[PDB]
Amino acid sequence: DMYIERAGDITWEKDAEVTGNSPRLDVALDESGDFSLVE
Amino acid sequence: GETTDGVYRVMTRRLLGSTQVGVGVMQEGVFHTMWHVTKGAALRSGEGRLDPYWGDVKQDLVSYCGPWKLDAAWDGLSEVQLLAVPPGERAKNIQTLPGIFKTKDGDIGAVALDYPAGTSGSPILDKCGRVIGLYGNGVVIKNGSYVSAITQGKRE
Ligand SMILES: O=C1CCN(c2ccccn2)CC1
Repeated sequence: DMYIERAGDITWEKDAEVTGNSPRLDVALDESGDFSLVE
Repeated sequence: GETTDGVYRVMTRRLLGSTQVGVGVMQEGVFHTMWHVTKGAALRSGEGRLDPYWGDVKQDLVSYCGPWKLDAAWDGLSEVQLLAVPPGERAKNIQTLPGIFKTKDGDIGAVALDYPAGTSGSPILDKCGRVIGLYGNGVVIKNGSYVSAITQGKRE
């Protein structure tokens, strides 16, 4: 039995930590909603 | 139940203790999450019940109480923020420049950030605070790192 609990407002934060790269990938999406890499 | 707009954890007491299985967004009286988080099951909010209204396994999305309301889109150029809500941890914003998933049916923004599985459904936002999609359906790339699509629904 699943339940929900509030965790916060949805707002942009000035000076949030900035990280992560920006890869460009060829991918395929199957009927079950799974992504896979195309090589 | 609580109907205030914002980000929510999705919990279950079926397993050991209270376990966070995902996250979602309440907007315009509709609860939005990824299909793999709830598998389309009903949800509780206090003493109230939220019933599924629309869902699609291939898009990996589900809405409760009404139709999908989120329609903002990544502009393809700017940094966005993941409003990560990890299990047992405070909601925290992380800013990043999305990458791209190129598919036979068009290109989708993607965020290269890894969190515990129960973080699925966390919203990705633009500079106006609009939700441009949900985090949690992605792929593991060559060097072993995780990249999530920015998954967005259609507002009819
Ligand atoms: O919300 C999440 C679900 C997907 N997940 C994964 C999946 C495979 C490898 C690494 N992280 C990140 C967290």
